[PDB]
Amino acid sequence: KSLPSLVPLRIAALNALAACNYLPQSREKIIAALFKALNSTNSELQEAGEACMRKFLEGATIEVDQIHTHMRPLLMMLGDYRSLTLNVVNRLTSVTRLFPNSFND
Repeated sequence: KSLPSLVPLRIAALNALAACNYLPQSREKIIAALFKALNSTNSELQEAGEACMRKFLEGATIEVDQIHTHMRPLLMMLGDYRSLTLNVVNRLTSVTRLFPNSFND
């Protein structure tokens, strides 16, 4: 209740989640949590949100299905131009910078 921002606590939690890559059974969940943070509207969380995902991928791997399912909301607002914004475009470039093969022509 006394945290000015509460962001620093969230940031470090992802890193603890990311370091848990070596456990396979956990991957099904921590992957989902990372992606939700990866899409977090908070830009500072977004920056570390994708950075932690990179650390997780070093000790694990990600397929198209999880990307497609997790990033599904991102593809929803792709119909209308005005849906994109300062951070949404940042999220788009952030997601493609890793596992780039997800997106195509």
